[PDB]
Amino acid sequence: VMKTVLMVAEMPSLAQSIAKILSRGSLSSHKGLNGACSVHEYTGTFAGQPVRFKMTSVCGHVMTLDFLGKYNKWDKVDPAELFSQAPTEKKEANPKLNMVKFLQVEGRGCDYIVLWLDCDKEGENICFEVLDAVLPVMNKAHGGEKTVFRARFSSITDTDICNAMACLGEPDHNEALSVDARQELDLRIGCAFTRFQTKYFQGKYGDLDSSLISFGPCQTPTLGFCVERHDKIQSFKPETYWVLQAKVNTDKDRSLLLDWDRVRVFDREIAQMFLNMTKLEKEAQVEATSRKEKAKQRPLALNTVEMLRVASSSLGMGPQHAMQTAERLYTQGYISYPRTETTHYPENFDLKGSLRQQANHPYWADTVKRLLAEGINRPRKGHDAGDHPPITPMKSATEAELGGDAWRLYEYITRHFIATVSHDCKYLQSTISFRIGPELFTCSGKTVLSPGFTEVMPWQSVPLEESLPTCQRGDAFPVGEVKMLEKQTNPPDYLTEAELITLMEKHGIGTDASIPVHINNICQRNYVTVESGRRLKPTNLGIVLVHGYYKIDAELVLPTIRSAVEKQLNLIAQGKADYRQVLGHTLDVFKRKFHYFVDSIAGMDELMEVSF
Amino acid sequence: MAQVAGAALSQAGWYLSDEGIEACTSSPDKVNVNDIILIALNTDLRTIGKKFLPSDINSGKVEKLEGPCVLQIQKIRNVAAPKDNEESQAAPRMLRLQMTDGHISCTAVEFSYMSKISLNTPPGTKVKLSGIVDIKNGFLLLNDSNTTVLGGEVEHLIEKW
RNA sequence: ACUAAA
Ligand SMILES: [Mn+2]
Ligand SMILES: [Mn+2]
Repeated sequence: VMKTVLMVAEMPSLAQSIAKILSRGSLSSHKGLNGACSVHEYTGTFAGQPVRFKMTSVCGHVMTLDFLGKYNKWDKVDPAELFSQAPTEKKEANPKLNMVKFLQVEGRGCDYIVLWLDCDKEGENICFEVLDAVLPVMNKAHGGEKTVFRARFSSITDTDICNAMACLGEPDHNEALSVDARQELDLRIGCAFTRFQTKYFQGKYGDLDSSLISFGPCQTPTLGFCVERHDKIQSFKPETYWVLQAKVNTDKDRSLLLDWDRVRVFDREIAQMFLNMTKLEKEAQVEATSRKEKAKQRPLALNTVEMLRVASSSLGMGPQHAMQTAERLYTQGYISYPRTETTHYPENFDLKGSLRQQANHPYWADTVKRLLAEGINRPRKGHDAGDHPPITPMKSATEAELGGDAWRLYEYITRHFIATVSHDCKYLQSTISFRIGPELFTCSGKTVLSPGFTEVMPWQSVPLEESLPTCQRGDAFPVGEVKMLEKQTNPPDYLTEAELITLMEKHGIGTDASIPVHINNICQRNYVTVESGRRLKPTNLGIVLVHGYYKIDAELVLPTIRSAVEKQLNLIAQGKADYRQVLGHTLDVFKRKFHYFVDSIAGMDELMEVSF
Repeated sequence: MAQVAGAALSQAGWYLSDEGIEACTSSPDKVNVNDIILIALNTDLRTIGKKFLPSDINSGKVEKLEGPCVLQIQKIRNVAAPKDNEESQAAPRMLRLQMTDGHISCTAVEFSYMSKISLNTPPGTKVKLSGIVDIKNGFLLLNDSNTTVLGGEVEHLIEKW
């Protein structure tokens, strides 16, 4: 009779990967209960004794928080009662997979448990959830002996996994408490508000009988960004301005467009004076000549924010569609995990191998083959926030195989990987300064020397320009014509989906996976409508809500509130505060907000009445 | 007697109107020019001062202005930036000074970068001009070589928020 | 029906 050790992973693909590693190619695979999960069995050594290893996976959160009993039927509970009186419980997630039963039957005879879950807050929460599931069935073990384990990993290479098995740690309770508090707050504050608003506005205005008005600490600020942009667009008064341009002819039909050093002057009389003090002269002198070699930096590693931002700007894709296509590519086995914050390649990575698989594609065969002969350049050091390695290809594909919208995403990802292991562009900058009367003019121009990573990413190419003539100080060039140009300051445009993602990440609103969902939710509720080249336009209903929130209480729509509450919840994670004191205090400050909202709800009625 | 005071003010470039300012400060042993400029510096040049600038600076007829003269600033505007955002790094700074002698208004333009004058200068300070200065299209052309700020406050508030 | 996050 040999002892057994049970391991849990966060997703079956990672389970299979860590099973293939660390077992030297020996596995016994079974599918038990649910069809998604699997059990991998093998033998080995642990704590100095022979042991059998059973390792399986749990698909995401086992359980989720929801209200208990009657306090979920909308017509029989007061919304204001949701803050403190309504109890909560962690019921289940995706009930069709009996995850609790599967874990119980799997850990029937296990003596140790090692958690291979992700190194993040949600990973810790799922760790404690599975742990609570499994302890009631485990063996009683012994006295002063340590049984629960946790492993820390960020890459799926052989050496890293073996090291992570060599050194083991312990979980922490404070992070799990922090995420539990976060879940409870986001449930109550937002369920109460949505229930009140939907019950109120449906019964007073008829055009929104079947619609749903929703509030939350993640989508309301997202709507607020677009409403602020619309306010700036509609509150803009254009100005008129004058720019003075000179054309200089050097040799025969060679004409150079000079640029004014003072780029713009906003006064008619001033522009007229400068024109009158320049137009008469027919001669020019050169003052300064410059020739400086500069470089264009290669792109960093690819994370999900960058992938969505480029897919929504160049590929004409939505965020949710892009992530669904990425997930399909990942589950087929062509892209490594498509939800990461990490932009730094692990030190022990097979960079050479992954670049070799692309050597037989006609699109970039020449560049890849050359790059392996002269050596690979080191990738740029970025941010390594644990989690999973950056998005990189794993297998060779041809357009006939993937086809359609799936192929366009594959090309950009695999062009990013080749670019990040290539050389920087080296372009020469030339400037010549002129003097036509008591004014200073300048001309620019760029010529490329080594294209570098421009070859695999054509759209980031230095534009082709002629070659500023080689002229030294004291050379004389006749002037052809000088004249003004009446220009007007253009007004900005509506926010693009690419720009919004930057604003979400800058203010800490949403995670790597909730960003696509929040953008889609505000589209489904008819708050915003997508139009033209992926531009978000506030709908008449959306404008009233955000404008109404400013009059009532601004810090329900202000972006900075989300970062503030996260800071307080982080204090629990460090252990320097208490779970109930922080949760209770934050509930109290928001509870009085609902009362001030309900008794002063007439503020939005004035704005809604005109627009319905 | 104030003949010496009149000669001193004429030489220095201050052009006070009459003996009203003389009678304003009639303290004993207080007939000194070097500290009679002190009170006039804060005193409103709109209220006090004579008319010796030409009649048609803005007409464009005149070309060059001679002699050192003290004048008062009224409004400051950055003509290289839009009104919505006064500050802007997209264009080099360029100021359109509005200047006065007490009765006649004039407009001056900054060419070269000046460290003494900025947007935050008090709306009532005094600047002294030395040497020959150029007038183009009725506008003064001020450079770093012919400007001397003298400070002073004329109890004009900010009137902005 | 809701909020959020794997
Ligand atoms: Mn995860
Ligand atoms: Mn994440």
